[PDB]
Amino acid sequence: AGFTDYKVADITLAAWGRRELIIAESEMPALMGLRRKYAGQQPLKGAKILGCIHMTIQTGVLIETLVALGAEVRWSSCNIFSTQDQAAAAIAAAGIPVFAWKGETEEEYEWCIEQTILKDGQPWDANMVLDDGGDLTEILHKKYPQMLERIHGITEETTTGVHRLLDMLKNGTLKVPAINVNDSVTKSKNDNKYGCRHSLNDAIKRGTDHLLSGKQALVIGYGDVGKGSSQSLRQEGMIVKVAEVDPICAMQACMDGFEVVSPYKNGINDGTEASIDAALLGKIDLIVTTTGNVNVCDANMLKALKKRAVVCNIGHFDNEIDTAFMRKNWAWEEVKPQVHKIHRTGKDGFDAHNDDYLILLAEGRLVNLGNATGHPSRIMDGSFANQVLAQIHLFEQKYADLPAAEKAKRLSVEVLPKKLDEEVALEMVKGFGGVVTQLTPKQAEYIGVSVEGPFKPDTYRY
Amino acid sequence: GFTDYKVADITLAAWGRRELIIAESEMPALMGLRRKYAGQQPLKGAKILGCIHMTIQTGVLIETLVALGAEVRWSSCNIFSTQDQAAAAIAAAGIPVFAWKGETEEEYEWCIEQTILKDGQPWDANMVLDDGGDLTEILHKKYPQMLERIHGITEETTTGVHRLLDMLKNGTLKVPAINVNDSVTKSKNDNKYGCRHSLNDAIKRGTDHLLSGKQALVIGYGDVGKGSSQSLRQEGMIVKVAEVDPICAMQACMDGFEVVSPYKNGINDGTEASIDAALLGKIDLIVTTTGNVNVCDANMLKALKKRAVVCNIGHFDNEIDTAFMRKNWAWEEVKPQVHKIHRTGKDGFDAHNDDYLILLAEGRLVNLGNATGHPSRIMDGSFANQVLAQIHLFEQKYADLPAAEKAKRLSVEVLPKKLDEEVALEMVKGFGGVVTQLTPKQAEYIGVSVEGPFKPDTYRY
Amino acid sequence: GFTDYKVADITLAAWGRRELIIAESEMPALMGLRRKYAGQQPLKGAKILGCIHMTIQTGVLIETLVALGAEVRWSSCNIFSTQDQAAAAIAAAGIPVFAWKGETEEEYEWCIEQTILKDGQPWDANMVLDDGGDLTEILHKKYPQMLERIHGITEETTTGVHRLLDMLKNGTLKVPAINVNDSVTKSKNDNKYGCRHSLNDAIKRGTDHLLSGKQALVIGYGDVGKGSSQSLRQEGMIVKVAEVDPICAMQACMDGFEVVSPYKNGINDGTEASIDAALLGKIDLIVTTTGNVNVCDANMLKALKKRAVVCNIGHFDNEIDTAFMRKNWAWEEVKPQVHKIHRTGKDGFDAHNDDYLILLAEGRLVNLGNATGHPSRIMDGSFANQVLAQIHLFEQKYADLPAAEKAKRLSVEVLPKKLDEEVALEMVKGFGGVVTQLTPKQAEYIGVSVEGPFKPDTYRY
Amino acid sequence: AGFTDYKVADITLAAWGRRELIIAESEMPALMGLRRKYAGQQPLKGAKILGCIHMTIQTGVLIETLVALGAEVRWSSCNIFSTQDQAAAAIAAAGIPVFAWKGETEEEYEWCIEQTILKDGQPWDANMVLDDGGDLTEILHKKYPQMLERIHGITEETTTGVHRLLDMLKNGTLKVPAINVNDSVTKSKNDNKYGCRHSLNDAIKRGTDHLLSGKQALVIGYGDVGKGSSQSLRQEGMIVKVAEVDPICAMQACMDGFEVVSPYKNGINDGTEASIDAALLGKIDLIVTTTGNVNVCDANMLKALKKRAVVCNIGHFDNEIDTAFMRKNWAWEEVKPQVHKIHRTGKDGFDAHNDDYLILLAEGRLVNLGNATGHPSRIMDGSFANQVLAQIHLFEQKYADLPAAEKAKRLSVEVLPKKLDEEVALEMVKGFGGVVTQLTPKQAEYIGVSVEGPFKPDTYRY
Ligand SMILES: NC(=O)c1ccc[n+]([C@@H]2O[C@H](COP(=O)([O-])OP(=O)(O)OC[C@H]3O[C@@H](n4cnc5c(N)ncnc54)[C@H](O)[C@@H]3O)[C@@H](O)[C@H]2O)c1
Ligand SMILES: NC(=O)c1ccc[n+]([C@@H]2O[C@H](COP(=O)([O-])OP(=O)(O)OC[C@H]3O[C@@H](n4cnc5c(N)ncnc54)[C@H](O)[C@@H]3O)[C@@H](O)[C@H]2O)c1
Ligand SMILES: NC(=O)c1ccc[n+]([C@@H]2O[C@H](COP(=O)([O-])OP(=O)(O)OC[C@H]3O[C@@H](n4cnc5c(N)ncnc54)[C@H](O)[C@@H]3O)[C@@H](O)[C@H]2O)c1
Ligand SMILES: NC(=O)c1ccc[n+]([C@@H]2O[C@H](COP(=O)([O-])OP(=O)(O)OC[C@H]3O[C@@H](n4cnc5c(N)ncnc54)[C@H](O)[C@@H]3O)[C@@H](O)[C@H]2O)c1
Ligand SMILES: Nc1ncnc2[nH]cnc12
Ligand SMILES: Nc1ncnc2[nH]cnc12
Ligand SMILES: [K+]
Ligand SMILES: [K+]
Ligand SMILES: [K+]
Ligand SMILES: [K+]
Repeated sequence: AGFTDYKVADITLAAWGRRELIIAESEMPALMGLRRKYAGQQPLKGAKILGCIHMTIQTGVLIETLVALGAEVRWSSCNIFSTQDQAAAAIAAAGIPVFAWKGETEEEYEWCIEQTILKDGQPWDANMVLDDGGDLTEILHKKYPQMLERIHGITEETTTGVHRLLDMLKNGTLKVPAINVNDSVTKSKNDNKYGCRHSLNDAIKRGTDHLLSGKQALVIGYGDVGKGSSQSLRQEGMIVKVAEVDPICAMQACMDGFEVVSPYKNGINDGTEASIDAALLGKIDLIVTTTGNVNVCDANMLKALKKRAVVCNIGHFDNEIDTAFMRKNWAWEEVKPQVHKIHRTGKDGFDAHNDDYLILLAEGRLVNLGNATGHPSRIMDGSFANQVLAQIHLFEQKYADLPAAEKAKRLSVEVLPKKLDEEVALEMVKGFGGVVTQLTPKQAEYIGVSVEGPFKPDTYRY
Repeated sequence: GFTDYKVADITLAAWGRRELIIAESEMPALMGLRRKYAGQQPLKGAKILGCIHMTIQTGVLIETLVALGAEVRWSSCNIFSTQDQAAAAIAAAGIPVFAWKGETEEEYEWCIEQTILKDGQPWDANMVLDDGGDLTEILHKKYPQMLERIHGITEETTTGVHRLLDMLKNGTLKVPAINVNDSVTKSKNDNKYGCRHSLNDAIKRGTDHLLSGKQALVIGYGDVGKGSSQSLRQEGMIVKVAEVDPICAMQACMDGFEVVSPYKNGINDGTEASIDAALLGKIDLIVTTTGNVNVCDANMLKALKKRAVVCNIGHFDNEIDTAFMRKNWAWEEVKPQVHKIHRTGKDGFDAHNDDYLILLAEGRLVNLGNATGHPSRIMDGSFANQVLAQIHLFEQKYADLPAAEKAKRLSVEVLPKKLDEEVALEMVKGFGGVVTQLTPKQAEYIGVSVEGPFKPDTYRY
Repeated sequence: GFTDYKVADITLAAWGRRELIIAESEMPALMGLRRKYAGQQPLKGAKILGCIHMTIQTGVLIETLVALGAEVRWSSCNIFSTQDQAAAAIAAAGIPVFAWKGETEEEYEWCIEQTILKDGQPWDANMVLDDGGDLTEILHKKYPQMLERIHGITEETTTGVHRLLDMLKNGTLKVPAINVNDSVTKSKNDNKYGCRHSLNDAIKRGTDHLLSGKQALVIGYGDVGKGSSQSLRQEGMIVKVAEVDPICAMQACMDGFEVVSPYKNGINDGTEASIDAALLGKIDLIVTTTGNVNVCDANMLKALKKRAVVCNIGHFDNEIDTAFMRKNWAWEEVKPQVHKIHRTGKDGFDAHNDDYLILLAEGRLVNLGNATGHPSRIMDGSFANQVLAQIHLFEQKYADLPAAEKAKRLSVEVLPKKLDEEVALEMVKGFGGVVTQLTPKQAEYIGVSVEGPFKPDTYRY
Repeated sequence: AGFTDYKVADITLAAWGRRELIIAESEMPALMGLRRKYAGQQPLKGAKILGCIHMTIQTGVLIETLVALGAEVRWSSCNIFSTQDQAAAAIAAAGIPVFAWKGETEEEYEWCIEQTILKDGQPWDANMVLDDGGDLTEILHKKYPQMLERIHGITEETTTGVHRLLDMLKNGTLKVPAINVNDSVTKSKNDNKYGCRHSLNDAIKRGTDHLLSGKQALVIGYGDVGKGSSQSLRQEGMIVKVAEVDPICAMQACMDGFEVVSPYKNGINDGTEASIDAALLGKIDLIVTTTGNVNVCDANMLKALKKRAVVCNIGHFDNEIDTAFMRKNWAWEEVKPQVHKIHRTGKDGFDAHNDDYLILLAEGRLVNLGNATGHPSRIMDGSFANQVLAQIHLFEQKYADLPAAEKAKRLSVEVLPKKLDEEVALEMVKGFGGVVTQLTPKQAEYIGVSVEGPFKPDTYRY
């Protein structure tokens, strides 16, 4: 009845979104089990959550779980291209404030986040934060510090965001405790790796429809994202080469059957065109950045790439690729939304039949979400079940209600306990129809664990 | 006139030396340490008791320790894992070694004793290198006085670490230890990729069975289980995985394996009624990888498909209830370390009976028992860590410290990540890989030194 | 003032052209034919009726035929396979095209007729290019007099070749045909690797389902079934395979798949009792690849696991008993070409019902229906064969022969291996591959010319 | 006792060979199915078969199937390194003439074949031939042409052998008809491909125990043997490159995810050191030849290969590699049997710690049989069921007893009917527990086949 506290592309997409949410719920048994387990107790009654994460169908199931458990929320996306407009519409049609659409400008992106922070032109009385990448966290600390006085905690989704939290902690500028949701095993080693395996080749196919088999790829980075991305491309038949600065991750790449190369001669990046391995890059049909670092696909690399190579980024921020250089020097031809040919023949105009161009996906933004739908529901199930458990834990601790001196001992960045990590994993396994074996009492004693777990020491790397 | 050894055949020494020279070219991290530390002689004065599979790879480790100044006395940590040409060549170099392929249990104990004792009295050892904890246990239980002079233990494998931690928790650990297993250049190299190379290797040498198109069940999905599953799936087996750890089970699913339990609903009640007989009746090959007890039990063995292969790649053979098979069924040796177990009864067998199982290596570590274990280029990473761990604890001189200082240092620790990275770097250069160097701005951006360490200690890789 | 077409939206032409320019750079064999033959205009005077999926790739084929001198009039061979931006770009270039995504059956027939008729009278066509045989059937059945002026037919796909051979068997085929399907650079490229690329693509676009760790059933293991199985296995699915051909089933076993039948003892007696209910109750995804009829039947659909995905990648939708589902179950459209089928009955459904199946493209070709079919660099091979096939038959002028000569010339043949190899070499070069040249001595050693053909006609690759 | 008509390395190995034969019988259901189906009718009663094929355990089961169906045989191996001494001992212990052992010289190889041809110093009354590679066939035509007057046919196992038969037929020199067993689908696309997949990495591990993951391989050829060999290495994690002269096979290698390269610049082999791609070969850790051609790993390639590379051949004959050049110029150091280090520092003497060497396996002979045990029983089941069917067919045809005008009509090289190819496959599939579905009558009519098969036209390539 007259609900207007939202901003989306097209509200008439709600029915479509609701049909896909109903499907996603059946693909998300950990999250839906939390919804059924905690609905009666209402553990988030009184929670007012500021949320900033890609407004996908999967985020929708997260949002409605939080609400089902008693929370009120205000939501935005954490990327200008990652929203699914039918998902945003369905959330708005349910009476939940949401400000998100695919294809936002940077100005519109900032406006959307501020519409969650401000209700009727004044600070909302928020008391919790859910974030993916740290942009909302940064705005609260820099622009709305007084609002953090009443906030009990932050649950942070992704590697880059965790890094920004830890910098604030070391510098003494973090105002509230956080849970690092990224480093649950059912998050980092599920979402970060297997998610990109599913969705990297997905986005490249939808953007270009290029055959990948038999072609040459260079993947920059071999962390969790680089591992899944490399697998995404190798399993399609690409000849994949991997770059790394971390020798242990490079050792893994070698043992996984990849050739380890550097874009720079002897791996020495002195900033000149001369240090580029021109012969290597002139053979590369596809380069993918996965690092969370800055300028790992730089201007000289872009100048040396094989004609018509595809360039994309699947790390959190677009500065992994020197796109600024390309805007300033080369002419952009839009093929379709989030697909651009970049003509290296000059800046003023281009020949429509020019052969010397590069194809950039999503303007260098997260490519799995920009050109496809990101990770699949059954994978995000694990990530968003951790999110819900982390919101419950920090809300229940009530950090904001301690005295100055009690906050001081509680101000940290923590992960969830392994027992809960395992309980999330068990529901995911059951979702596949898997059957976990149960230790006998003598077997539990033999290896020194409790029959119900946890089954590994906190040092275990899986 | 050197005679302080016992091996199968000293005339194999020339063959062993030829393979050691090749293996040196496959082990650049370990050999890089040998060249790096030869001048300093950091192990001069060290007297190391060593108990680890007497392979060609262990041979390269041994000579590196000696080149760095150590004296050693050596035995194998398994009755079937020795390569007799490796043993012969080490003995022919004047290094005390007591090991041969095919030891009895009695002979296995004698071999360890012969390193502990020299000329009838306890050797003046001051260091221990162990794989599985058998030597560590014999020292604590039968020779406690010798631990008064020992500076530490460097332990190779998951099971051995578990035994250390249990001793520490119980106040019975007498000296400090380094957990060599949990270096990333060990656990996530040796344990996983080593078994990937050597599991299917050992099954082929033992049976020459085709694997593509057949059904396997891998019990466990830790590091060894992950690598063993891959060893079989890459050959084209249809692989199912069992686990008690739901996180490891999650990894198996996402890796494309069906996760199942030998027991209905995963509940083992000790009766035949709880066995999933339909599942096991379809399994051509079962591999145990757990470090646990009786994970392929008698009821499972009674239910396996006729002619299935049974093997264990965990450290100890009690993963399989072989004792039950010895008591109730008739064993027919096909050839060394390959037996048909005839389920028709105890007293003799029909040579053309079709109701048998094939057991490899009598349930002992099958990659080392029926083949040669992990390849040189993989063991390179494990044994470089071993050398760095021996240097660190020998230089700490725990045995000489006053009691209060001992109490500060009586623990089980891992090597620093910086050293893990330097090992990995030489491994990568061995493949011809080129690591990229961060620029100052890039190192500042992610908050690391250009030289590393590149990850926090929490990182799981 | 060009109006001789009908497409969804002419304003999509500019986008269509941008994707065509990219496709040209992905199709070197095809574009190579443009350059080699353009000066000689071998298709001058050719008037080609074309019926094949109106994709971007088909657009490059069309413009190659035109660049070599032909006139054409085109329709799609499937109601869902058209890319509307490709048909718009062809129309805007002045070429008669009648095709859009989401045709009805009536509209499908109307579109084909618009190519046969120009200004209400039969077009003066003298060549036919077909994919599935629908246009060929209509000509033989409804416009026989037109075949008196046609020099031949070039047929793209296995199902259409079968229908040509039935006519040749019966003596009702009026003009000769080239079987384009059985070129190696078609069958073992398009049929296999094409579905490998585009099956998991279409399933992801339609459902966004995770595939890793779930159970799939692929009916059939010919070229399409081989590629489809790989499309799913490489994603981490556990794939089971059904076959009626023991040789193809043997290959599935060796490729690492479990071969199963939907029916007990493999006997399909048409009763529920025949269905392996435990098997069907485990299956998350079933894909039909056979070119046969009712290989995913009513009893199988009734037994499928709740929320299973059902799709067909064979040419015709009768592989799946969708008529049963239309008559008995209620259909809920998720989005275009994605329907939930509620097994609770016909009279409505509960929006939160859990007992449903997901059908893609209403049982039509799923790679073209829910995605964009094969990628350009694969269709390069297929369509370079098409072009050469068209020249081959057109230059032979069957229609100008007397009846006695036609009888000797009537046939269904494949292109000579030499042309097959020439196409293949251009495909290899597009990957940057370098083929090695035989020395004279080596050529003589194996009994071939340095220029090929390199294999006898019996070779299977 | 009394029986002395054989020559093997060590007769005391018979009991061990018998045990492995009993195991292999359970791995070979197609072959043991033929044994049980035809034992009663004794279709080979009166046949006297000269056999020349690798004296492995799998060949033992073939030999005893022929005898069980009524034949007498005299047997030798078709390679100096491929015999399993325990299989040879078991056959001799069963009273079957066999002349074979591992590690024959070239002279002993010729002697062994001659011992099958001659019994008691005069030609045996042979009337059938089973061959693998055509050596025995060539000796009969050249040195014992009168014996062919009594012989009803030849069943030839392998690609090279079939090639030699077709050239004799084209020249009018083939004296008896033959069955090309190689080109059954249950042979060529099972044995030649999947057999090398199983046995190539097997042999390299037994010989060197080298890690293969992360290393660079060059496979020369991509026919059936090259396809299986490339997969054998790739599945281990090797970075595999493929060379071919046939562009269709090259196209398959690209689509299968391999980079297609040539050892020669632009693929032009002009016999000069300048034509070698030294940068490419200086990066190769392992080269495998699979072609059935001559000198495809030549002297100039050998000179350019990375130090300590492994060199082996899995084609039928050793002249795929220029071992003669290596014998003439470099010093060979035997590591152990069938494993030699080839020191490129000179011909006379070597430094025991020299680093500039190559590792050659099996002296360039068939490496899977030389350094391991060849194909596994369950694969050879297909090959050898075809051999039994082919022997029965040609023996029952009785070519040597036909009138001249009938002889002329039947003097050819043929394959078995597709119906028998399918029947062999069915028993293989059942051996895995596979279940083949039966067409309904309607379905059979729809695709134009009989419910019983054959299911494909003879043009079908699978
Ligand atoms: N798109 C997605 O769906 C998604 C999902 C999860 C994470 N991410 C983002 O992707 C990025 C990577 O996350 P992660 O979990 O993989 O982090 P990670 O720390 O596990 O891996 C990143 C790797 O990049 C390497 N690297 C850094 N600088 C390099 C350089 N100059 N050249 C080569 N390699 C270099 C590091 O050594 C490290 O191994 C982060 O921004 C993260 O937030 C994206
Ligand atoms: N053969 C070799 O070369 C080799 C090499 C390294 C380690 N190992 C040995 O292999 C064993 C495994 O070592 P790891 O590093 O993989 O240890 P790990 O802890 O990583 O893996 C063992 C796994 O077994 C699982 N498990 C335990 N009981 C089970 C049961 N009843 N059913 C199913 N799964 C069960 C545990 O959950 C765990 O994930 C140890 O004995 C180790 O010493 C052998
Ligand atoms: N969608 C595409 O992109 C595409 C591409 C090429 C061909 N096709 C079509 O796909 C179909 C298959 O083509 P193909 O080249 O693989 O033909 P094919 O003859 O090589 O394979 C079909 C297989 O199905 C098997 N089969 C038949 N009936 C069966 C049954 N009842 N149960 C199980 N298996 C059964 C046959 O044994 C045969 O091996 C044809 O309709 C063809 O036109 C589609
Ligand atoms: N070792 C085994 O167990 C085994 C098994 C079967 C066959 N073989 C033998 O292996 C050989 C290959 O048999 P196949 O069935 O694969 O034959 P094939 O005809 O199918 O393949 C041989 C390939 O080598 C290629 N080739 C020829 N000369 C070349 C050159 N100079 N450079 C690169 N490629 C070149 C050809 O184009 C061809 O594709 C034959 O000698 C055969 O008898 C061995
Ligand atoms: N589908 C998705 N929804 C939300 N966050 C994501 N991150 C990656 N994929 C995602
Ligand atoms: N094991 C084997 N026995 C006989 N011939 C073979 N050819 C290849 N492998 C073989
Ligand atoms: K998604
Ligand atoms: K080894
Ligand atoms: K396409
Ligand atoms: K064998």
